[PDB]
Amino acid sequence: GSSGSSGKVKWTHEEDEQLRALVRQFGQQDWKFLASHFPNRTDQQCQYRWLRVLSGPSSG
Repeated sequence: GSSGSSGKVKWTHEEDEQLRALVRQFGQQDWKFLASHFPNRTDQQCQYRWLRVLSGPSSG
């Protein structure tokens, strides 16, 4: 990030957990694929929500 703040699409302990596991599952490296798991979500939203939420020692 840099300037601005705004994140669309909602996320619950479900997706987060899913994506979280999905990451370790094979590797976050392949988001385009991970997003596949989520027909409602996408690589961007995923990666984003990750690099936005699922990113750091303390989830904020």
